[PDB]
Amino acid sequence: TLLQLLLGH
Amino acid sequence: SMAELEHLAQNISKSHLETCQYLREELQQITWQTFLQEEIENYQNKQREVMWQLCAIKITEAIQYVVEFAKRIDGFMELCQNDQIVLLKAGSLEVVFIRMCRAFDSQNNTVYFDGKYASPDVFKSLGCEDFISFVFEFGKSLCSMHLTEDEIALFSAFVLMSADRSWLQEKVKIEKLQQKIQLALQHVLQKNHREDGILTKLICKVSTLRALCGRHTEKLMAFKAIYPDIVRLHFPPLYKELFT
Ligand SMILES: CC(C)=CCC[C@@H](C)[C@H]1CC[C@H]2C3=C(CC[C@]12C)[C@@]1(C)CC[C@H](O)[C@@](C)(C(=O)O)[C@@H]1CC3
Repeated sequence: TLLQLLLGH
Repeated sequence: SMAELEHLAQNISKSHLETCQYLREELQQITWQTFLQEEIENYQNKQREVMWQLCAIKITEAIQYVVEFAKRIDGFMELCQNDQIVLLKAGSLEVVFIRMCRAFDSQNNTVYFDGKYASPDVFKSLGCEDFISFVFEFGKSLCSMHLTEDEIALFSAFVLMSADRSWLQEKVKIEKLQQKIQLALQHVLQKNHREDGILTKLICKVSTLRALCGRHTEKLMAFKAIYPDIVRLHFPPLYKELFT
């Protein structure tokens, strides 16, 4: 989620 | 080919150098920069939950640099979105512990923490001296191998690209990338005139790494079970997200 954001997903 | 392994190593090497918080040589230079007894006592006077929150902040900042490390590895970006997340969930803290060896004084058993080199006594209030001792043990062991930055980079990428994590979808593609990373690591280690027993020593460390991360996970989940509002309200979102 935040990880998804940071990865540019 | 040999050229392909050299390119792979260069990609991973540059990603690491770009995403390390501190220069290796700078960290090694200031091992004399240690917490004074008064500063140590200050940390020791913090209540367990407060000291943990401080530590989670530091861990999470380190993890943000690891996420960026991964993003700059071309092989990692080629993976599907699901697998990227799975790998980072399971592997980011492993990379943090490897990176710790860059900021560790193996002669004096100290680690660079909150601006100075800290003994295990700095972490007294966490109430888990056995876990802390294990962390310092891993640091001292790895730091005494005197790995180059490129060797650290490839070893970091190797543990991140573990094809045996649960819930992975492109197992075959990840296995291929990990095998190539390991061949590149072997090549670099040989080039730096390391004995052939160097790589098998590193492979053994992987088990230790997982055990370390295993302890951290079970500790955090126990903390969350008893103190759910503290975790939800006061711990970093990325930290909660990756580990709980
Ligand atoms: C119960 C808990 C959370 C225990 C953890 C406590 C201890 C072991 C833990 C809390 C904070 C954490 C930490 C590192 C690894 C372990 C350690 C010290 C290192 C040194 C790794 C390398 C990074 O480059 C660097 C320098 C950074 O982010 O600047 C950090 C600094 C902060």
